[PDB]
Amino acid sequence: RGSHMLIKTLDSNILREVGTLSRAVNSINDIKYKELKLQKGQFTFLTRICENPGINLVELSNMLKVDKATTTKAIQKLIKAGYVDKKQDKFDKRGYNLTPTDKSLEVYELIIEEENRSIEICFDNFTDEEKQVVTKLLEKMSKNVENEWFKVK
Amino acid sequence: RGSHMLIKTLDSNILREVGTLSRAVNSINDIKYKELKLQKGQFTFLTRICENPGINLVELSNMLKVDKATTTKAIQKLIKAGYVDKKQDKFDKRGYNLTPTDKSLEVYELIIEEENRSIEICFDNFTDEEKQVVTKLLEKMSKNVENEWFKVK
Repeated sequence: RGSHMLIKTLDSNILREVGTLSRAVNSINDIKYKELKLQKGQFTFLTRICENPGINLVELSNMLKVDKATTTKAIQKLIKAGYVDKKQDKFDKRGYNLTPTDKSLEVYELIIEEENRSIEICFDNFTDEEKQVVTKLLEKMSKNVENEWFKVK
Repeated sequence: RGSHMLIKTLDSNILREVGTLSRAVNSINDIKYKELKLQKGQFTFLTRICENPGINLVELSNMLKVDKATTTKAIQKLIKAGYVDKKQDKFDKRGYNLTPTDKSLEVYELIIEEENRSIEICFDNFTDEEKQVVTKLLEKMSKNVENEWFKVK
């Protein structure tokens, strides 16, 4: 702490704000999901598996915009914790299909409840028009960075 | 892959979009910063240290909206890689002040260049008015989730 000033060399604050928002939501999700052992992004992988049963690790990486190594490590942990089953694919011998276990089906509703609670917090004091606007413009930002990720990966 | 439908139980797509955008930018930053050994958020901690020399681990955690354990692990790695020096604080015996090393001062400009390049990608095809709007509304979202993080942490 001291006397501060704006950073003149950074063209925009937009990614700092996106990092702040993202670290904050994940730090808070780390509190809620510690007891369930779903902290550090685990709940993210789980929801996608529940929403798309049979998805494979490659598809799951592409959906989440991370590399396969990240996905592999997270899937191993979720299997060990009994949230996911993997089965070798019938047609590609080194693919796996991911499926949710009976356990994770109860948690799924819990997770979605939590997401809607975080969503409500994000939108505190938003008008409906602001909601729509920011929703749409984030989509546009998202698609730009998606495109780049497919080129660069 | 198959035939899909919208998830009716999720009040909004906004945090999915924020996760997509954030994972994508970090996955891309993991490519650019692999050679410098600044992947997995390391470059984030480093920039804050360069921008605020003398900052301590507690302040740095609060600025980045993560818990102190995360910060400690990242700082240890950055010291080991020679990007940061830590010194015990004169007045709180178990605080440390973080400072950038000579090495990291060259990288800092590189990192900021990269951030401006990512920013440009995010804003591809944006009008000036859209830029301002999304910038402002993300700030508002950010502040809501900040508040909650201070309550819950």
